[PDB]
Amino acid sequence: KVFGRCELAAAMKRHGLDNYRGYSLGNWVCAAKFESNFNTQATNRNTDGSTDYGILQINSRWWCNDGRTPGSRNLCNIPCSALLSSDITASVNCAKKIVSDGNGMNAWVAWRNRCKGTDVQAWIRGCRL
Ligand SMILES: [Cl-]
Ligand SMILES: [Cl-]
Ligand SMILES: [Cl-]
Ligand SMILES: [Cl-]
Ligand SMILES: [Cl-]
Ligand SMILES: [Cl-]
Ligand SMILES: [Cl-]
Ligand code: NA
Repeated sequence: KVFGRCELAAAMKRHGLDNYRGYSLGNWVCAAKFESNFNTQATNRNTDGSTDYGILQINSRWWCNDGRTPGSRNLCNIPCSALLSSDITASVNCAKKIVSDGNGMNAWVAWRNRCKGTDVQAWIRGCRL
């Protein structure tokens, strides 16, 4: 599913990400924009042989199981495929564990490089929330 900007903001809010670990909704919408362009079915293979899954490009090295990432963990306890669902619950539940891990939203490299420090509230401007 390719979410609209405001549609994803609302879903993220409903799923408890708004100010989760102090990160405002615009931060999460911005990270989803640049990670996946709002497409839940986004996948991208990394050089280390792990793969990034879903709206927030959650990686199989630590977070989910895809069966093809040697030495990897599955700390979200989910198949990586659950991260591609039109329903974002699995992705949000996993992102909450990731943003809790110590480095906050820096764990999403596109967030650090493209969202961090910017006017992230722009990402929710206009939206009925
Ligand atoms: Cl957009
Ligand atoms: Cl915001
Ligand atoms: Cl594996
Ligand atoms: Cl494969
Ligand atoms: Cl594990
Ligand atoms: Cl699995
Ligand atoms: Cl933090
Ligand atoms: Na894994």
